[PDB]
Amino acid sequence: GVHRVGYTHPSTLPVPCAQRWDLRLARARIFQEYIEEKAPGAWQLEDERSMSPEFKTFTGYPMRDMRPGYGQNLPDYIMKKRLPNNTHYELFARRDIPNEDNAMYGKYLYDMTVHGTSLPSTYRMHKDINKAQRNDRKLSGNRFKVLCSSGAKNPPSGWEPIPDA
Amino acid sequence: LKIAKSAFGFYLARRGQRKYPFLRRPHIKNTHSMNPSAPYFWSFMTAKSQMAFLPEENYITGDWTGKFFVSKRQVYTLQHATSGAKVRVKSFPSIFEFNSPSRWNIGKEMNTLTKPRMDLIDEQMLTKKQRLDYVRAGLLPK
Amino acid sequence: WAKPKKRPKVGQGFHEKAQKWREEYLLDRHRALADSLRAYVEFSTSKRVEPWDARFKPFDRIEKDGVYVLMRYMMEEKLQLCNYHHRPVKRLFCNIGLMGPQITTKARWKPYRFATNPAGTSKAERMYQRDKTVYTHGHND
Amino acid sequence: PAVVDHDNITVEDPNRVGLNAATLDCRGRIYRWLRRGPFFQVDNYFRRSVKLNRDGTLPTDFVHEAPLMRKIIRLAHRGHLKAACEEYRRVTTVPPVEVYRALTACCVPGAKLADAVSIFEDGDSKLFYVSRD
Amino acid sequence: MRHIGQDVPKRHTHFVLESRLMYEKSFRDCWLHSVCRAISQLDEPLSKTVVGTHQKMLQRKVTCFQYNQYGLFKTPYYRLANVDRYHAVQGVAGTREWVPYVNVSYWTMNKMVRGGNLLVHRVHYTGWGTDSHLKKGGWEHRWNKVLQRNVLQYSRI
Amino acid sequence: RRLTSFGATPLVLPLKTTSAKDGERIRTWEEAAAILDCTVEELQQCNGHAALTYQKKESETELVAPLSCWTSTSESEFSPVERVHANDTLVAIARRLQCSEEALRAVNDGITDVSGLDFVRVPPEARRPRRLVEPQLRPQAATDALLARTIAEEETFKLKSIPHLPQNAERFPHEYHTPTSRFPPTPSETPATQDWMAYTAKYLDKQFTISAEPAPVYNVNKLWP
RNA sequence: UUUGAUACCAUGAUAAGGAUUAUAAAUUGAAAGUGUUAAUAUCAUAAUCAAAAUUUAUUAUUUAUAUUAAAUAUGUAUGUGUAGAUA
Ligand SMILES: [Mg+2]
Ligand SMILES: [Mg+2]
Repeated sequence: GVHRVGYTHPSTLPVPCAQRWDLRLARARIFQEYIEEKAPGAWQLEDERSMSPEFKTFTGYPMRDMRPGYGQNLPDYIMKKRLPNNTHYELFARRDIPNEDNAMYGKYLYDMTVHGTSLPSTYRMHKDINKAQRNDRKLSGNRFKVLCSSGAKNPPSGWEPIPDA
Repeated sequence: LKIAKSAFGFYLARRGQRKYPFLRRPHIKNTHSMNPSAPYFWSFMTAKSQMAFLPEENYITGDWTGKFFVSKRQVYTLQHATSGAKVRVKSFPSIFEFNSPSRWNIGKEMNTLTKPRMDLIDEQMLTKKQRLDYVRAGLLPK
Repeated sequence: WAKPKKRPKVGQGFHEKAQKWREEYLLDRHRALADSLRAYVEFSTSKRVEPWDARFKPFDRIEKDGVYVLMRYMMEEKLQLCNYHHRPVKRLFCNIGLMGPQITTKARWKPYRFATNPAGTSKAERMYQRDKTVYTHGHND
Repeated sequence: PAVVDHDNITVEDPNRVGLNAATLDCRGRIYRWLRRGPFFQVDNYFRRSVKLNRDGTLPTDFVHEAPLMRKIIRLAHRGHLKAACEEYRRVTTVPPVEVYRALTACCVPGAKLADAVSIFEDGDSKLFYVSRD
Repeated sequence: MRHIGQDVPKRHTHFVLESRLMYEKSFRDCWLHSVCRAISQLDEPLSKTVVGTHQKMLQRKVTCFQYNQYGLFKTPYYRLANVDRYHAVQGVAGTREWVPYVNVSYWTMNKMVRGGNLLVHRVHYTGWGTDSHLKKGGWEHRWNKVLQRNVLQYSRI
Repeated sequence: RRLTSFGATPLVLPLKTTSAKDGERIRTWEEAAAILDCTVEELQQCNGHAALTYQKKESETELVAPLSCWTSTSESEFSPVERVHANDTLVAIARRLQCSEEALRAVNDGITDVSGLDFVRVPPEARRPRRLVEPQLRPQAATDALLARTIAEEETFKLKSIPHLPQNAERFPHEYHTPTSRFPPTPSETPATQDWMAYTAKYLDKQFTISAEPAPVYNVNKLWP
């Protein structure tokens, strides 16, 4: 039925008694509770699937609310929502990275403490060793590529590269 | 991919015609974004509420030198028509300009004013094979 | 997995063609929109065939008895105000209450596309004779 | 050494203090950032400002925070313990001894001991022992 | 740079690092973003104390503030790319080409499981598994039970 | 009877005869800030009008003190008056407020039967009074201290109202859905509809004697739970 | 004072694909290899953080009582369940 919800103030009753709505406002002050003013009275729908022992999927709690339009957009959804801080997302952010040991310590630090020195990555070492091997037979299939070119283009006052044949 | 239309042609596999979960396809290609509806005109591919504010992209947020094109989720405003200033949008091949201003555009996003897939086809971006396949489907004359 | 062939270059003067084509596709779309709004509203405003399926009850009954009596004397004005559009018609029948639970349960209504025909429709072919130049989603005459 | 200006932050970032993801030499920086301890941001912010002066004086007297400390003291003298504690929250810098005096003095007449104690312990051995008086 | 003295065999592995920073930016911006959203879109009065013209005004003030924040990370998580920390292979999450608890792509999961590197247990390829919960209602049910022990067993205060 | 900090009644500083600085009117900011024992910037936060017009407070009539300067009295804090229940006796009321009954009479003019009264005046002698307003509530001065700049701009730009909806909006029911709105929509009410007797009385048969079906004096919760 | 995994030649490795070890206390999925992985380098920064451009063998869509509300989400093909060929 379409009716006006109504409230009888206890001073007006022929016995004073504590009205359930009044109690509800108490409960809302204590655990601070948003009272949705536009909540339609007609829409009480339990989630049948999870709340009835008749379905194999029965958790005892209302897993989803059955409201078709409801979306991450709405201020109401935003107000009760778990922020991503310190969830698994953070755990992924930190522990899943390309070389897993760089999660535990600075490579240079480790290398310098354990070995006497910084060590190149395995890949780099491969390219290094290969250059040494193939520079020993053929020469001049090569190129000279640096980060900063000035050191080669104007070399120091000394520096007379040994002629090759 | 078979043909590389961008860099990603090299990195990505098609995996045949593969199914993705509902409304998550890796690449957002909105072919439907201009899809005429008189009765749904104000609800389709627009803001879910008319009390929402216009997006970020209708405003100059910081100190700018200038822009090349404005974003396509920008919404066409009476000033877009009236002011007589360049309004560009990035579409393909290059850019679409709103040159001929109309009030009928107002209040919709430029997504909706720019036809993504044109009925027009360049024969010169097509291989002879591809042109054949476009003649089979009854698109290109031959 | 074969190395992807390179895409040929774009075209010469195709940037102009694409600009022009989209430009006047939009200009055309303005009139297509104007016209389909005109159509949509003309449809909302004009009368429709009766929404209920007369082959079932309580509708089959002779037009001088039962539901038709209930309509001629109590509901007529309202049924005409809403132009026999099937949604408000069905709602009015719910609110008249003198039928009550039956509207959805015992009574049958015509399918969507048939119920949308203009009043006076004689042959079924009419569904297919409406204008296709206009974007109303079958809400046009 | 990197230093962040909170007044001058620009998109250009002239001092280049931000953590740029793709620049030359970035990688070890990114890795360092991902290894940082649970309070890193907070601790660094707090220790690079707020430190005992070379004279043995407390950092306690700052021009921009002074009226706030005054307000706290004032509030505590009129016996508003909650309002005072609520202003104590918004203090960026170490509060002067006078604040702690006022605040505990306010705790006395209502017998609040737990509160007097947490006040004291807050100002002491966290904030440089301003509270030990 | 410019492929001079590159340390890793795949250059794109670096993208994975970039991704991490994205999540970091989100942690830095989520609370802020969402508050500004909620206060902006609220049609009902904000409160007893803030109503009417003050509320309208404050709403616009806030969304103006939120638009001004350059670099604030608003991108929804399902639109971020998933890329392997090992071979930098990518996969769509929620698809059989991405494996969620190790967060590696199918390709790497396969490689790592077959040469023993991951410790898993093989179960018949066709069923639901050894697990009770999955055996009952499949993926959705197990999803639910996880919600139940993360949240619902608490009566919050 | 202990008082809560900053009672809900605002301290007002009138201009009046002021200090010996004038003996006529108070004028400068730092002056009133010395009087009320607060920062001048707080004093300015609270008063938007007197801060925008000028700093010499040219023509403006008063100042409002910052919330931290307000003093509560038992008078402003506790309700002077008490509601009377249907069943009430002077004995009952006295027990409720902890008064002695004679003291309750005294302020109420020796009244004996309370049946014709909505409110009985409460003696200052009362142990349990009611507080005028919920104490854990936040005073409005605080929330307005949060918004100070906005409240000054409201006056500068002369903003009476900012319309949330377009002019004709109620005419189109499915078009303007704010994102707080919920389905199914509620129909507007109708006068006699709640039960068959009321309806019959108003619409069908109009000499029907029973205008509504008997209404339990206690509250009936129609949506329940 | 250095030069390869790059847009580029630059070895390895896991897929799919039923054809005769049968009933009892018992599984209807196989090794012969399907982009991403370890010694051949000697043209080039091409990588997603949104809102984007159909030619690709390798894909089970909702078919006539009631039909667009939250991330933006598909305007098109009614034609005698009707060729050939296929699963
Ligand atoms: Mg192979
Ligand atoms: Mg990059």
